[PDB]
Amino acid sequence: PKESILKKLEDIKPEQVKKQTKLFRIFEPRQLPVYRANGEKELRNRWYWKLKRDTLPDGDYDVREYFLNLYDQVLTEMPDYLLLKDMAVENKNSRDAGKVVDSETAAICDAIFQDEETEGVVRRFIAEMRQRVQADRNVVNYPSILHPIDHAFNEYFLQHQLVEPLNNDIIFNYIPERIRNDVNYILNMDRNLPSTARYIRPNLLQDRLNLHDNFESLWDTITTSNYILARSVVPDLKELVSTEAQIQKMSQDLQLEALTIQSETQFLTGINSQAANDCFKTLIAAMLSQRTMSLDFVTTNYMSLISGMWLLTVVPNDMFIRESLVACQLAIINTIIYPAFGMQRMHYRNGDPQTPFQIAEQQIQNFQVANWLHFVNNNQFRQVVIDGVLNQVLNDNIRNGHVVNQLMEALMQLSRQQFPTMPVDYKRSIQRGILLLSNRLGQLVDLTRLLAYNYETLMACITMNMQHVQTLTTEKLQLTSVTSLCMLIGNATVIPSPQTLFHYYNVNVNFHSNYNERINDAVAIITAANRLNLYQKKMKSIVEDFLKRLQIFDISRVPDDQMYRLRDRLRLLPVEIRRLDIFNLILMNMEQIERASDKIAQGVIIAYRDMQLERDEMYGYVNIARNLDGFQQINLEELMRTGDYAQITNMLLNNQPVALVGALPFITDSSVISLVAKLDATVFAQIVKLRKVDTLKPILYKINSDSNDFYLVANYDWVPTSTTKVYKQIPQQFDFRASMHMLTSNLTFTVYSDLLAFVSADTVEPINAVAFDNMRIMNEL
Amino acid sequence: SHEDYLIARELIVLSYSNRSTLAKLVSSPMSILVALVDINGTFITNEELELEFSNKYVRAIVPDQTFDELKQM
Repeated sequence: PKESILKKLEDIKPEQVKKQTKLFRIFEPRQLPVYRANGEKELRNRWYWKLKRDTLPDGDYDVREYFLNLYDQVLTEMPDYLLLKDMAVENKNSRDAGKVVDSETAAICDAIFQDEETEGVVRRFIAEMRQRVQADRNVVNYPSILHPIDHAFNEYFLQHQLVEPLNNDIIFNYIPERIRNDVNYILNMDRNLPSTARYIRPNLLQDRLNLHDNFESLWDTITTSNYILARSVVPDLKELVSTEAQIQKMSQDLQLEALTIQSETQFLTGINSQAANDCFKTLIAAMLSQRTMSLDFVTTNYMSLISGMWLLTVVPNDMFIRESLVACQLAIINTIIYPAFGMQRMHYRNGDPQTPFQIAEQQIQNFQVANWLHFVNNNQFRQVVIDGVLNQVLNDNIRNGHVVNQLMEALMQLSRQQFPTMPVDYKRSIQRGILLLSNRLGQLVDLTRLLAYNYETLMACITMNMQHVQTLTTEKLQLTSVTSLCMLIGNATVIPSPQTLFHYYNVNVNFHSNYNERINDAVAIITAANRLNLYQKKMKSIVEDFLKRLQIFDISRVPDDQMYRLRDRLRLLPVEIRRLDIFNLILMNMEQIERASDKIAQGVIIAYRDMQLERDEMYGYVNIARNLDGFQQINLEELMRTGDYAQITNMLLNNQPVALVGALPFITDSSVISLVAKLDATVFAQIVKLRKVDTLKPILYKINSDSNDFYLVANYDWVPTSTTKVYKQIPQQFDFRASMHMLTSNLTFTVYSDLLAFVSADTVEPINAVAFDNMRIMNEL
Repeated sequence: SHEDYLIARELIVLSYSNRSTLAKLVSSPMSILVALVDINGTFITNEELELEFSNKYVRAIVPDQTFDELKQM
């Protein structure tokens, strides 16, 4: 439950560095025939660009879904670096025994070298294409054969690959400035790293979402996670004073009945260790995570009320929750302070805007206590940005502990008073209770300095900005765990080891990097869905993925409303450069991909006019059209949202020219007898009876000598005329030379993921351990 | 329980003959197993029964040859 959360955090592996083995390709060459004009067939054939994996659906919405999925695929392939030599291969026909980048490039080059029907120029070009190196720069240049879109993607992955030269200085600069400038730590390393090396930098950009603005259920989990993580790095109090050698001193100071030890006259309750460490840990982890902590005490126990002073001084009051410290301040005022000057008990109100210390600061007239209470009331954090991260810092008087001297001033005054309204036993009890703290004065000073030092030291190892906001759930703090700490402490300094610091810092780095990376993912898909007009898409499962990849939440019990608000915030975030460019390489070429794919067609023209067929050459004569100009067009996805087959039905019954637009299948018919019979005009009657338009499959009239009735064309002097052309483009022709490119890359670098393993770190002997003021801590005796 | 039955049936039938090399055997791997369990939460000592728990996490950096030892065992 608790241990599980830290198991989840510390099992966040970093982002695994990517490196591709092949090249992104969508297209491939393919031999088709070539049909000379008049239709008949050459002995020679020819290469054309075709698509790998024709899988485009029917309908435009489904095609835009296809391109979103392709965008996701390309992102998943989107690498972080690459070395082209690792994919390079030989060329079996190169003059110089050279190489080429990809295996498929070589397959192409070795199939075109063999064909009868290739010029000698291309074979020469293949013999002369090879690798090159220039080692002074550690650069290599390999050949490649690539469709222009493929070259665009590959070249982008080249020019925009995320690495940074690694050296021995960046290792230091990766550490916070505070640790390097803290004299209590000594650092070194046993290796020099070359300039051949590399390293990837995390994305540590602060919260783009403001989850501290009305996502309290999520912020509770985040803050709890950081609290429990911080508990795992606060040091244990290795050495104290014994728990029985103290209580006898306390008892003789109090002059108690024998064998009251097992009754624990309320001064002596919960003095043990296992609470002092608990308080020491809780306070620091709460201030680090900025998690509110509530107080469960008792009023019979006056030592708890006395030790609450040290707490309410060293710790801000806006850090607690209101009713708890209201109760505690009220108690202190009513039974330590106002009875010491003959004041009335008090008259406090439950829903009162002011806290008891405020309304007491002005009533009583004593300098010491008044100014102490002034400090308490106006104690608060100081925001300050350091090393990029916001930080909540203490006063610089709490740190070099002198607040405790104001406290002692107040307490000594209260010792010096009399309690006229009240009996002698009461005064005696209180004054002994505060002498037990007076006698621990120097240790209190040392404790304050030690907490402040460890707090700032661990603050140094924080990446996400640390906001001061109250929370739903709190953390209990029994004041017996304060009294213990204030009473079980001495001559025992504890400095967090550097390894704990590095661990905590890398943990926070990895969480922050994961957070930013997944944000960028979700923002990319949301923006892409909105720019591809995907309107039926309910944007929830994406946010479920976003929260699942953040390994601390429970999506099983988070509603849809938080998800949609989170989506509304994610809409307004800029996409990073990589993803945006990869998407804009698709918006400008998704159509050119969609003009290909001989499984769909971009429309069908219906013009009751005996129109001519086109002299293409991968086909012969076809009923093809490539502009869609003239005739008025009707989009079918509109027709399939709002079924209104009134317009189209009117137009079909009246034989009116029209065009129909949308990804349509088609079926080829290489029968000339299907041309003069005019079967393509027979297809649109099912649109008037069963008003659906899904089983709509126009005809393509590819005619050639391979058609078994072609002889008519070559005997009768008739150009194939026809009706109801199809809106479709032709394949492109494969130019080997123009398809060739040279891909650059770096030669033989080495990528180092972890960055502090090369750092060895040590602490000075904690007796001679020092704080910000160049003045020893744990020195009072 | 079932595993209790397995253990008991597997010792009662073998303790009828082996009487010198049995408890030494099954009790030996344990010394290694303790060196394989990651800490998530700890207890501490100060003075003869004092405790002060720690939420400290600690992994288990076990070498490879002790696995071979355990396998031989």
